[PDB]
Amino acid sequence: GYLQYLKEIRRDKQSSVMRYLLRVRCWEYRQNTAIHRASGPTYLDKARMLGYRNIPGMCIFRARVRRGARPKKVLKGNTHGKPSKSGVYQRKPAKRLQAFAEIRVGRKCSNMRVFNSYWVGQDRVYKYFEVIMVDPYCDRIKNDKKINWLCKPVMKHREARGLTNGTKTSRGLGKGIRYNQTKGGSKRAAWRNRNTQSLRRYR
Amino acid sequence: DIQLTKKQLLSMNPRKLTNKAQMDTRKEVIATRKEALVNAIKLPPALNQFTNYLSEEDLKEVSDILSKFRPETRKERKQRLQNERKGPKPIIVKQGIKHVTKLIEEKKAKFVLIACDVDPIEVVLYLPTLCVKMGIPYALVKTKEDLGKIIKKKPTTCLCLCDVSSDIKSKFENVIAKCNGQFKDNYESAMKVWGSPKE
Amino acid sequence: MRHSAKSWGTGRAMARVPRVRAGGTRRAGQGANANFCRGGRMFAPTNVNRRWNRK
Amino acid sequence: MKINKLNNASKALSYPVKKLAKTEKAPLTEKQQRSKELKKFAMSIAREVGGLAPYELRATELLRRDEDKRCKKFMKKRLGSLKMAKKKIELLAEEMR
RNA sequence: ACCACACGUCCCCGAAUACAGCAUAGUGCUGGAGUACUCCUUGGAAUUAAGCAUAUGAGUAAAGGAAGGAAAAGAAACUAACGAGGAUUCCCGUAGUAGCGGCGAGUGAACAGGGAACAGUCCAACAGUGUAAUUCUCAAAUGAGAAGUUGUCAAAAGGAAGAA
RNA sequence: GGUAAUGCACAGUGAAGAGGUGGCAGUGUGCAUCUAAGACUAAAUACAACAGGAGACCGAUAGCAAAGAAGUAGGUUGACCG
RNA sequence: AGGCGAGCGCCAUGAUCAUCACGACACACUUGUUUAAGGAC
Repeated sequence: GYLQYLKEIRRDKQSSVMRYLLRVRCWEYRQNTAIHRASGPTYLDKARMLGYRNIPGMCIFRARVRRGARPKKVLKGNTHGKPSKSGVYQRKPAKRLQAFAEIRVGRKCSNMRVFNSYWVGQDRVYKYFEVIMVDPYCDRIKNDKKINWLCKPVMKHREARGLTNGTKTSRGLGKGIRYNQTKGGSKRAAWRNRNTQSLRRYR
Repeated sequence: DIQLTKKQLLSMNPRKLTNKAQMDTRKEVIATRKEALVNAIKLPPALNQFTNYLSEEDLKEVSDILSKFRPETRKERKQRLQNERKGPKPIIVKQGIKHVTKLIEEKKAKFVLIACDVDPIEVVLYLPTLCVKMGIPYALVKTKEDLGKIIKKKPTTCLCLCDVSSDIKSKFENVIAKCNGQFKDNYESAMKVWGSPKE
Repeated sequence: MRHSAKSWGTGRAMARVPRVRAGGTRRAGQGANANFCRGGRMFAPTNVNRRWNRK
Repeated sequence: MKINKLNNASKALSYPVKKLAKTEKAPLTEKQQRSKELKKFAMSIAREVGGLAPYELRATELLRRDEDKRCKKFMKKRLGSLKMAKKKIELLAEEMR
């Protein structure tokens, strides 16, 4: 079917047709304001894996992020302490650049829930992403059977608590001996379980 | 208020329009400057295909055949279902990318029309190569609206036909021969020439 | 241990106990945190971790 | 200390069970075959529409000059894995033939 | 008389708004307060090494963002090499062990074995073509219009128990 | 803790449809076990304000700072202090 | 595929890929010369 052909072309990022399209689109994205609404998804296959349908009460927004590492916020390089903690540059953020895009779109579109996000381009200065949003106060959505779950009160601000596809990846969750640092639920949950003194009745 | 000239719009820097009042102008600056850029640079062979399309004369000829196989409206559909089944299986023209690609793959389709002005283009990009491999004839049309008018409904990406009534067969065969000339017969040569900047 | 207190140090002809920072009340300059002070903290405060039962 | 008393030879012994043979799953139904065919077909069309990438061109050029060991080193540095390099060389070779 | 349960009335300032951002066919929604406990970032020094610079205190304090009566996690791209087991969380335990460390001071997990409680499922890939069968609005007793082919649409009432 | 890289990032580079792992770097080859890059999930677990019940606890210089109109009388230019 | 000194290195010129200056255009980028000027610096 049709969605298979699109997958194979979207994967060939150094084909002549894809180099053409990436160049023209990345030009346009930078002429626009830093967060803006899109007419529809740039990639139909990718948006549909992640749960988009063309029904009322769903939207695509597009966001840009500046590239490279993030320096320490100190004046004149003065850190008032020990020399091993005096480095300013070559310090890399804990979260992906994608996570910043999701966090900023959620502030602007405060009446809606952030579902999922994907990559759409890069250049020397910026990296560009599309975010899928849903409106929980909409009659069409309240009566759906596939995304009606987003209306549960616990689903407010998923992006702020590291629950979305872009924000989750820095937590270090997984199964097996390679992820012992998160047994319990999180890094801090593991810390508590390891740094507690248990004092029974008969002892 | 005032319509700006082409010269003005090409002069303005979009990043310096910032107020809520100015947003419509920002949109127009971007639209015009994009056109100038696309005309300046070379197109790869596959994208260059969608620059070649039927004349308004041929479009008339084709539409004047196809219009006789119009799909049912909801009013018609209701009536049909109150009545009993009668007569032979109808011939109807078919619509939408998902169904069309299935019929090409099953080798059911017999002739296909495709629209050029589609964004993003990656939706239709592969159709000519698939048509050439299955050996099905096709033709390209300028706008999605040209197709909508044939079937008396909303614009679409492509239309398809899988059967021929004997009444129409003579005209049909002639049309296919015209199309093969402009499109399918020329394919292997086309896939090697890059689109020139435009004069 | 609630109050804001600090020692006055030597040179004032007073014992170097911590004292309460205040003004406008008779509480100014009184002796704060130690076990030998009125309203101060007890020696070795009693605590829930004691072993209550026996085997 | 109740550790390290047996020799390695006696630790290797085992109880004599009766085994069950594995149920082989070799039959592939008609519909599964068509499914696989269509996927492989789609992969052709992409290559036809968009062509080869820059390092694939450079690689194939070296293969014409019989620069086999240069091509090997080049591909290792591009893809990371010596296994991926060995596979991609074999696919490129077959394309040229 | 007076009391107890509910309702009616409820001045001015304050998010304080005749506003800002944003969605729908339309109605609208967010903002401030609280934050003991839970999740996500950012990130010290006193102190110990009888000095001190790696290390320690500590991913702790402080500062920011966010939610609920709990929160997070969760059904193996998992362990194991036995004659093997089988989601997540919690308790007893392996263990002050294997190891990390100016191999100094000091740091430091996992499977097993015994229990508490137990439950599994969805989307994409992949929707009737002898007709979008789908959602909404107004009318009407059968018509007009909006969304949608860049793909909509995959079914049950129902009950006596249990607790405060 | 993770030791010739346990996890997370940034820049270059960038796959295959078949891939991932088996606590010491590399190359080859059988064998065992799984299926990442989309989502949901009860019970068993943690702890303020407010309410109720108990105690080998304290008894007006004690016990919460506060057993009365107590965060009150009163004080700082102010943050805050009492 | 040519030529020199008791197949060697040395001297000729002919095909194959990058590549450093120099030109001449306009599309990224720059500037209130802005219905404009620069320019792959």
